[PDB]
Amino acid sequence: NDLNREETRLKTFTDWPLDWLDKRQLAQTGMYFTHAGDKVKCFFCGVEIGSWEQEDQPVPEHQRWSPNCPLLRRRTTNNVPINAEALDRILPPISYD
Amino acid sequence: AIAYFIP
Ligand SMILES: [Zn+2]
Repeated sequence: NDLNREETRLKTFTDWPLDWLDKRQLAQTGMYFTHAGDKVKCFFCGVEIGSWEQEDQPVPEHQRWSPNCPLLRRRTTNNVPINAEALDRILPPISYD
Repeated sequence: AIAYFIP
């Protein structure tokens, strides 16, 4: 029962400080809560992002600091989504950068 | 946001 599962990542978000930033979308896109401030870490690429500003979005910020993330790049990973269609809907559209 | 760690 690892963080490769969206369900497990979502449960790490206990005591999430940001009411305006969606923990569900963060967990859905690879993030788990580190429990240090508002810092989250991606289980697939390892990027850690914190000190979020109200203009920041889950996927764009993730893509901004980690352009080659396997999950965001739509490569094969061991991720287990709660809802596959919802994940496909939120991941960055395909494109060769 | 700030990246506390970049791959
Ligand atoms: Zn990532």
